[PDB]
Amino acid sequence: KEAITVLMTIDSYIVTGDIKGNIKFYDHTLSVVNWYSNFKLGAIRTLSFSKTIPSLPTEKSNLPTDCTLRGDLFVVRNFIIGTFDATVYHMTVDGTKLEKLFVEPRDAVYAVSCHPYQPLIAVGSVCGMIKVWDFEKKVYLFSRTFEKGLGVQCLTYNPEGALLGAGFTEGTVYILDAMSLENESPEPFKYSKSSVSHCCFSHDSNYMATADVNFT
Amino acid sequence: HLERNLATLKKKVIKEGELHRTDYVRIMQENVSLIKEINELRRELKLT
Repeated sequence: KEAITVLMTIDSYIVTGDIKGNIKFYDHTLSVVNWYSNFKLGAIRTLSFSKTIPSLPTEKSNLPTDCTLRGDLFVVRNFIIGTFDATVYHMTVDGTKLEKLFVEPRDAVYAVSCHPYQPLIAVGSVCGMIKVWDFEKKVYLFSRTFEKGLGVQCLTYNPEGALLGAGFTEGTVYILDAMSLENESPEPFKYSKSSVSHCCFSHDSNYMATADVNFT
Repeated sequence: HLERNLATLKKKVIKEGELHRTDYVRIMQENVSLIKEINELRRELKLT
């Protein structure tokens, strides 16, 4: 029933992947060989298979039950999966782990703020994500997923670096905890009613200001 | 006679073609149904 859009064929298997998180391998008869499904994974747009042709252990091994009348050993190449929502994963060929890699902003992008005394940089999307990196380490670290469907664009540190702040296209402003990205104010401040367009702190931590696209 | 025979023969032939197409697509529908049932059965083993 569900929408398919991926199709590639490996070493006399066919492989097919779906809008909603089910990936299937077939033999040229269109016979059914065991699938991968229902992980936190969907709309798989990137499939790819290893350069390495698999060497074949069998003395101890983890292979899934194929659906033949008997149901035999089954050893693909290694192969790569990735979603619509920009989520990148590698599978151990033996299935024992579905391992995810970097995970990245879904859609459109807006500019990042640096901590003034620490090698930390914060990135945010339009959608649902603000995340911080140590740009020396090149290491993905702390990040908080934001409430659904709010657009977000503006980001700031206070001059101490102790505070982080972000601006949201639907009339919405948060102050953030430069550690946990807790919503510092028990609710955010939602006084305006359209997109932010700037935010800044004073030299005094006590004061912060924003512009909105209504010229207010 | 010769003409009327030829014409009626051609008409018969045309309907023969109609029947041939009809049965051909009927068997294609059969093949579809079998393919579905194969998939169902192969899946059904998985749980056991």
